[PDB]
Amino acid sequence: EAAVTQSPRNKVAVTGGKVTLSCNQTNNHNNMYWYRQDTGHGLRLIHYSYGAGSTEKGDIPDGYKASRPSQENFSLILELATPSQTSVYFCASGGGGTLYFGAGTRLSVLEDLRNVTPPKVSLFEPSKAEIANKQKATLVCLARGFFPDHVELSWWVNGKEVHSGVSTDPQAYKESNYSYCLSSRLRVSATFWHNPRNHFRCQVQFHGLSEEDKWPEGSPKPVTQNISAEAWGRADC
Amino acid sequence: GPHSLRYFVTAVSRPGLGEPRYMEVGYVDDTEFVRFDSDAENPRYEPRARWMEQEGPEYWERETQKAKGNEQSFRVDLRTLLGYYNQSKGGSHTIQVISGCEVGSDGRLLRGYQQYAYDGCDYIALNEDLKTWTAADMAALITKHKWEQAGEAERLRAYLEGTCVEWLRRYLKNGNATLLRTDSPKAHVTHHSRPEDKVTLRCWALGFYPADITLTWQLNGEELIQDMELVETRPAGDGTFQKWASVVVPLGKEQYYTCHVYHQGLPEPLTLRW
Amino acid sequence: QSVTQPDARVTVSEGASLQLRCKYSYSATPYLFWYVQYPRQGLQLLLKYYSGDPVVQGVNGFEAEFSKSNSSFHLRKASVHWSDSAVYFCAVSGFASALTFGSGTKVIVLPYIQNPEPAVYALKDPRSQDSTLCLFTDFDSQINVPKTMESGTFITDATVLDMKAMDSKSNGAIAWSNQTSFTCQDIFKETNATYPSSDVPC
Amino acid sequence: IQKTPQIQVYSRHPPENGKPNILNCYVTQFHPPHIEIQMLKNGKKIPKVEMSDMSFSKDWSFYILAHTEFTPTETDTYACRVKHDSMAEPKTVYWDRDM
Amino acid sequence: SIYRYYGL
Repeated sequence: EAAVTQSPRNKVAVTGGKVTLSCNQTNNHNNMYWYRQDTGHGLRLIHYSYGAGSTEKGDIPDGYKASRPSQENFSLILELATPSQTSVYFCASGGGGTLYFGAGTRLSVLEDLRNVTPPKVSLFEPSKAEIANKQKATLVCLARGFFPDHVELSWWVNGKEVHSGVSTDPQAYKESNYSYCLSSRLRVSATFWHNPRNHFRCQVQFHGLSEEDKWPEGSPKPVTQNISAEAWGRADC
Repeated sequence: GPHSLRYFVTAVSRPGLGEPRYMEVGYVDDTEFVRFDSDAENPRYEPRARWMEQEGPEYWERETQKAKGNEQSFRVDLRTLLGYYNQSKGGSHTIQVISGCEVGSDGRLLRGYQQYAYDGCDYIALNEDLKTWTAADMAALITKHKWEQAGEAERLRAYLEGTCVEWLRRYLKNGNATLLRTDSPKAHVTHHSRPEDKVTLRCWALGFYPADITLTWQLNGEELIQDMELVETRPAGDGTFQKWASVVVPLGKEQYYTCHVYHQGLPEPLTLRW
Repeated sequence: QSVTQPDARVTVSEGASLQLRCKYSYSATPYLFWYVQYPRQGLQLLLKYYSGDPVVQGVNGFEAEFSKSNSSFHLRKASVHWSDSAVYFCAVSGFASALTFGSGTKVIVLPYIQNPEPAVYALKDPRSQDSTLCLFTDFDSQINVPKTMESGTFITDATVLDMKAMDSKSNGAIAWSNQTSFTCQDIFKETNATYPSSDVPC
Repeated sequence: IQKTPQIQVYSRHPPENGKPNILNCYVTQFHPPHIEIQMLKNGKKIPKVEMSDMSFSKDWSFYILAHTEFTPTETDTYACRVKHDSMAEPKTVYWDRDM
Repeated sequence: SIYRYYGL
């Protein structure tokens, strides 16, 4: 393997909140870190540790509390939350000077919670013209109106995933002040689109709120769920 | 001639008496020139040797923080050992390390060392191949598998093969006027009575720097060694040393005994006779 | 223990040479590193220059030379190729174990097609009649897709695509708009070819 | 683990009553580092006793030098008392003037 | 400058 685990992966909560983003280790490195990636400054260190019982401050410690129980585990604490804290973290180990970073974490510290919204996905079908023109189809997918910008999109053809002929946008472009949109595309041959034995699903993963977590009123709770918008290949004529 | 830069690190646990003592003491030709002490006024790397005054503030703060880091570093090491060794926190223990490199008159690298000693005992050390490990007991092993598998040998060898040397050379350039200066031994013999009409005459070597030095008594030609008296050279107090050797001789035979004094500051060895 | 990447964003034709410049300030010889941040990934290691030889040989045409002379560990390459577009972080490590990163550089690799056919189209959500969607595609990367300054009309910037087909690296810019009546031609104010949503007679 | 310290009592400059001198107590080859070392005149523990920073040889033994400014007088005497977890009974050593 | 030791 040679790597570092960092989960939860995505997490959102209101101010005053208190989460515990953990991290495991399968590489006996003694050292461990917690940096904060934000545009404008790049990675910034908060807390590191030389091993069990060790926790020494970093450059931006206020509001954070690290804890090194066991050589393997290292986790960050945030007793009292704050949207100033909304960001992408990574714990990292490093047996000398060769650091190893982990997947990462999306923590958004919203003030108001019922201010989220699952995505709205919809698969547009290919310009016929495109097909005549270039002999290739291009189903273009666009998702809209979700706030926690924690979403992952993947194309599914006939049951399997497909990474080829895909151009899922980098990150979420804020639609309006409280919702974003992710537009991704796929592009097969015209031969391929034209066979109604093909299945094409565009699906978005959306990390919403916990189960163990309070949702007011009666409307549906914005939990973790996958929204898909399929489409079927049709022959010409 | 060959020179070297070693670093004697040390940290002793203080179960009950606060955060264990940690120290960093460097040496150029076994000449302490700089040190840091966790238990001083305000722990900081400070210039021992006077020629260090030629380094600026950045230097100090730098090593100083480095120290502070290394300090914490071993502090935990202490625990670690206790673990490999299943020891009872209660009592106190110690860690010392030998870091250093040896270069020749050419600039080539003679030898590179890294020696880990726990409670006055060899725990683990870097081979001369500056790439492998030598353990001592179960403990060291756990510390090897782990050590090696972090690229440890590699980064170590860098320092030794390189950093260590950029400095050792630098230091020298600033403290040669000192370092290999010369202080000549001043000898003389002394006759001391003893029963059975015998006598001891001991030969003295006083006021000399460096410290390495051999002295002998001669059977008017032979290696009068097998039956003598010697005393580990000793630090005078003003940077010089002292030492004496001797043995019993029958009266009326004294004058037939020669003492020899060998010291690099001597245009020629010395010959003492009573 | 400081580091400084002078440029936050670089852009260069595919198959060309690369210059990612770093700089630092440390009264000694701090450890130097170069990491790559991809899309949804975690920093990946490319180099580390502890000491000795100022020119490190890291994975995939990536090498950087150290320079105490002008304090710098520039990671350069010869023919950068598409899969290598991303964000690179320079990094030092002196006083203590942790690294110290710089703002980082976002370099981009424009791929090419020996036959660009800058076309535009319209597609519609077969589950919401009237849903308009324009698609710019297969155009020369040397042109910067016009942007927008009107609400209910946004433009995803150029995003590269590639199919399991030889010269299939395609391009993508999406542009939607909810303004009553608005035909692509008006948003793509000035590009090339805007074929009719009018399906070619059977 | 433990190496009984070796002691040496002596002056720095060749003895000579009437004249002010200095008297050292080179204690070495001992471990653990913790050790208690006292200097004294006539058996009455001497006051102002100087102390060098501790160190340690290549074999792991530590070494420390103690010295008292003083002035020799045929009659009175001097000795060094050290204490170390190793040796059961604390050890003292009298200055053998010519040694 | 001295090295920068790594844990046991």
